[PDB]
Amino acid sequence: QAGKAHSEFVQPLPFTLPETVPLETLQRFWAHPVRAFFQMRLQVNFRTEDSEIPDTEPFILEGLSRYQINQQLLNALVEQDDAERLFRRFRAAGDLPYGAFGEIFWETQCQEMQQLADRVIACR
Amino acid sequence: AETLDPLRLPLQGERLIEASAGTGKTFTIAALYLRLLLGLGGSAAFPRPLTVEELLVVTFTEAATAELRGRIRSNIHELRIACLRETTDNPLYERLLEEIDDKAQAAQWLLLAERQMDEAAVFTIHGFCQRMLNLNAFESGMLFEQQLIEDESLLRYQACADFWRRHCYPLPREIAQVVFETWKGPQALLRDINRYLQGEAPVIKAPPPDDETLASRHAQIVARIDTVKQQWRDAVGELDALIESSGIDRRKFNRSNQAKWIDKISAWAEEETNSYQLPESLEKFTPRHPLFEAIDQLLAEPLSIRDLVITRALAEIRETVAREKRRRGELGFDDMLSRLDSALRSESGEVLAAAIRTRFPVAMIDEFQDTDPQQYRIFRRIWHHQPETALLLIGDPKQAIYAFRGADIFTYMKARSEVHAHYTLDTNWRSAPGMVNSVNKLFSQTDDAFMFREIPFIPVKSAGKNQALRFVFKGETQPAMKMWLMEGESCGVGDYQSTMAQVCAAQIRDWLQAGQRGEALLMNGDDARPVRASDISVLVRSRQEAAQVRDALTLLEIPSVYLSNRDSVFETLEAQEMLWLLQAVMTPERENTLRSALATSMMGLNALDIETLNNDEHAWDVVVEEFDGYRQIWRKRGVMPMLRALMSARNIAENLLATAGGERRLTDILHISELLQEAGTQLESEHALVRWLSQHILEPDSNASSQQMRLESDKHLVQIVTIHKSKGLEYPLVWLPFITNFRVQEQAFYHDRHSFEAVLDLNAAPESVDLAEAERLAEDLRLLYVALTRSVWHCSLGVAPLVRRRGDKKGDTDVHQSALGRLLQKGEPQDAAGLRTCIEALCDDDIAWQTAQTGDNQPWQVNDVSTAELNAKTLQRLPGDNWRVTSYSGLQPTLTPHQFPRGASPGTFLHSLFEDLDFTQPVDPNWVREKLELGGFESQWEPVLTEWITAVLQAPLNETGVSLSQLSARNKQVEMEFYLPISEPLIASQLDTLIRQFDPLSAGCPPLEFMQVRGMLKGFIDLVFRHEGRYYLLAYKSNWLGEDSSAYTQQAMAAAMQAHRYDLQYQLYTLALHRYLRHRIADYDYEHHFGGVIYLFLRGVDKEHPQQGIYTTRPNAGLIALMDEMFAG
DNA sequence: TTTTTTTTTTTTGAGCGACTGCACTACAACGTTGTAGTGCAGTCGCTCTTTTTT
Repeated sequence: QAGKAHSEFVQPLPFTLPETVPLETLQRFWAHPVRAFFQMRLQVNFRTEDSEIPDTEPFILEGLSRYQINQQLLNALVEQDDAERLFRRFRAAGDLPYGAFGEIFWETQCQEMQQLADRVIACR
Repeated sequence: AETLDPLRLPLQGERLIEASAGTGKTFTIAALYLRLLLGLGGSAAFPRPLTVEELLVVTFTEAATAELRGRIRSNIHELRIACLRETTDNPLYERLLEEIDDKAQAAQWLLLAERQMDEAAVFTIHGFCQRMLNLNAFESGMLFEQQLIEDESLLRYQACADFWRRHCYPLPREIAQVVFETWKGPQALLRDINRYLQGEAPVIKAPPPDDETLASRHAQIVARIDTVKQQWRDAVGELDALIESSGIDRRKFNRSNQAKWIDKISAWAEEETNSYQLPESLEKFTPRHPLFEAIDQLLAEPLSIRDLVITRALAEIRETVAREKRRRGELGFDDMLSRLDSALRSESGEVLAAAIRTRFPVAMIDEFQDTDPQQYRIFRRIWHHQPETALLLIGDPKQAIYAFRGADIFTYMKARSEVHAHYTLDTNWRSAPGMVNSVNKLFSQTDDAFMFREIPFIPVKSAGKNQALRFVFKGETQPAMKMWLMEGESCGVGDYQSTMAQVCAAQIRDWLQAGQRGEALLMNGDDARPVRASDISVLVRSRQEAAQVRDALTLLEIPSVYLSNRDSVFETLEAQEMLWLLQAVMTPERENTLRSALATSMMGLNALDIETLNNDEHAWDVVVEEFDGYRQIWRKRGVMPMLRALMSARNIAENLLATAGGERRLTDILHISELLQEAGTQLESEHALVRWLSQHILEPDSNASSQQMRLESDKHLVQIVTIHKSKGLEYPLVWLPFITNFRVQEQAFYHDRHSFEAVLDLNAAPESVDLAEAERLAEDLRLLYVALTRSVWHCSLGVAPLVRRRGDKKGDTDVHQSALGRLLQKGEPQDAAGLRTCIEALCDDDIAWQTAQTGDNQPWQVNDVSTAELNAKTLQRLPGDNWRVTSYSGLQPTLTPHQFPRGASPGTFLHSLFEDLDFTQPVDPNWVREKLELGGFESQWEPVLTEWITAVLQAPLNETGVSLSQLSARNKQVEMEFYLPISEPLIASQLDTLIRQFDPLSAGCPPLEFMQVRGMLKGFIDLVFRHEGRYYLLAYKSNWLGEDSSAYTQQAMAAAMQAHRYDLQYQLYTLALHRYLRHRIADYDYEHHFGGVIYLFLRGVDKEHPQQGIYTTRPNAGLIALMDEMFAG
């Protein structure tokens, strides 16, 4: 029991503010200040391993895939494009459930994105 | 009922022993085991004494079986000693010795029982079922070898996905809309039916017919809706009912809402305004037309497709799982019970049951509350009413808390109705008499407190030796049960939990603050003990309230442990840190992974250290060099040597032990290292272990080996333990903050009160919901009795007027819906003042109450002490000299033999061909073809190979011209194995000079370097043969890759001997042959008997060249004696 | 048959049930006005146990 304990990670570092600080640096700072202190000052980025391949086809839509589908549907309905063409495009890649359940998911997501677009393109 | 004496129990027929909580059940089992072994009882005894391999003891928990086996072995040894001495120190052993007349035969039987204790028939349920399936496999129909699987959820989810594929994919839109409204996917269906897929399949009340599909039910409901729509369209446009004060005049607008409702029948959900068109609701707010009655008949039953899909899933998924496990040949835990029940269900298996009556004519079944109906059906099939066989069901209906696992109290009620005799244990040896009187006072307020007729409660009696147990405070003697009534009218769930957790933490810190000064004590008679942190234990039921208690207790500087923590070690941050460290070790060239691994909490560096490491290139170079050394250790020695060198060079273990709260992190790191070493031996590649660690991080599945262990044992901690994990344990002081929290069962899965069978009601009938809520309340009362009967000195309760209903102030509270309030309020709904008066009504010397006080003064005092000096011993010398038994290798046209493939396997094939073939007989081509078939070579090579073999056999290898055909079977000896001793350290400089002094081939050949070899030397000589009274040696070398022409002359063979260093091998062969001929033949001379050593190169033997292929050498006859003197000493 | 490099995250609870505000009519007290019951809409708590069998 004759060892030194773990000292604190927080230490006062010397830093001089440069002349030209871009807006992207301020946006990356104010998105996450501790992450911008870690991965840019001391260049420590904790790189996690990628996710494994799932064993079955997607029966439901949740997470990043649902968010990307909603983002592309909102970018399509903001120009008043054909929702059925994007439905066939997402169904041809297998990202949608097979048969009627993918149609029901696309219909409810189209209803939600149309409710959002009726407020978005009202003042565009 | 009657009291149970272990020396007066009649062991005939079926007996039912009800051992209460805290009673000596394991002692009564050991007493009955000794009674069955010695054959005691007189008229109530067994007709014959039985051996150890005839007494069958069945207990569910494996640790309980191991403890019972050890206790029975100790009891057998103690009774053998007491019978040899005719005296003992135990009164039950005294009566056991008084019951027997003979001592020598009993001592011999106890000695034979001690020697046959390893073959005792004390198994579990599944172990006994597997043993009976493997023993009598013919009448049952079981395979001899099968593979048990631990997890069955993967195949169950696969079969559920297959059912959802083959049932939900071809449905049209109008049916798939309702299917999507019922469940989002197969995961919700599996989550619904997972409590019915495992265990015994329940009987569905009113099942659908086998020919009704989803489309027929959909068309039936569509027609039922369309009939009501037609009856609304026909009787529209009229209003004849009287307008009431409750009935507003906007109902015509609701009729307008029903006017736009009838457009298509593509939907499934009707409007709520039909609830306004009910005659039973309009009369309560005059309806004469039957359209309102047809609407009420439509809303009488819910229009749902759910029950048919659930029935098809329960019919398909279990069958697919059983078919897949029959195809793969695997087995499960319940599959042994199902196979034994199906074997006893058959006609021949009854005779198999007679074989079981031949195997064990007795049965003592412990823990009968945890009995499946298949187990009781088996035990009724074997041991119902046959003579000379006894059945002893030792259990407790007040402890049946494993209904979630598969147990059922209705099976115990059927067993109690079937058997005739009942026995109970009166004495309780665990708790103080105050707690015993509190338990007997709380549970005997009303009649049938467990709400069932077949579960009666009896007042237990306390022990005479523990009647002086007192938990004393600074003021006076604290009572046994202290119901802390939380004050207020109505409170929520989280606020009540927070307030009772704060009150419990305040009581814990008051007991610890007064316990360290000698004020709060545990007194046994006159002996006293201060209350440490390990004495107080909080009994919770869920994980969320356990975390609430731990957070409310760690705020007051009180450490607490969670005994029911089953979380995996791979889900913590230390597993990710070890993964980053292994990725930095495997790839130390890229600085990004090394920088991400160095900044972890395992290394423990400041930001200034990381900045100076990024600035200084030489320190990063040293880090990369030491990580390359770690990679070299990891590639040569393994996982744990690399981890130990990393923890010793960086000294991170001492830094984690110096840091407060880092010992649990160090134990997690050590367990992760042990698991990585256990998984690294089964994997060959180095990246495969990293992928396995990342997968086990991504897989939070809980195995028995991959769970978190206890961090420390020396430091006393407050042990939080759930009620199911506290069954059979013992705690001095017990706090129950959330004993009033209850949860209402929603699903309708009950048991019939007459047939005692599992009835699953897929329709929402209120009678099934009430019958399930009654069983839920009985389970909550059994959990209350389990949680109450674990305290020894003092128990504290948290009472509050908890309201599960969403209304805040409704004038009544839901404590009568809980288990504690059913005994406090006598099963009657009351208020908070009524609950307080019911609490204050049952006030005795053991039962008191106090209000909940919110307040904190100071957390605690550490009162640490110094550590004495300690040192480690150091080894003075080397552990061992270089002793190793080694060999010579340790000290170092289109078809032609030149076109033969050169390798080790063809060399060994030609060596085996020359070993197995006889030299006198001519070579047969079909034998060469069969040998090439056995070896696996090409068949076209065979007719050239045999003539080449005869060309080898026709070529003589001697200085006189002696062929191999002249050697008889007694003269030849193939593959002589010799061991040669050497007691001196073999110096290469003293040996190579002695070789070069006499051997002429050592002119070149710079000397090889080898360590000092002391010990034995192995050798395998190919052939030794005598001829005309002279011995000769023959070896085979057949690699010969670099020669295809006739260039293998004596110069090329001498160059090959100098390059491959076969001179030392031939010299050791000459030394071994000289020692062999000296040991075997008396009057032996080296010059007279030995003739020389012949080396036979197989690919160099030609028909026209007799000298090519053979190499004859004779030593100088002076090197052998000096080498023998060197090897001897 | 030869060969070229690359550093950016993003998302995620909703149905059940109560509280209160606003409107709207029904009915009795003083044609009109005050009291009471009901319905629609915005806003807010809450909540989803326990474990071990070779």
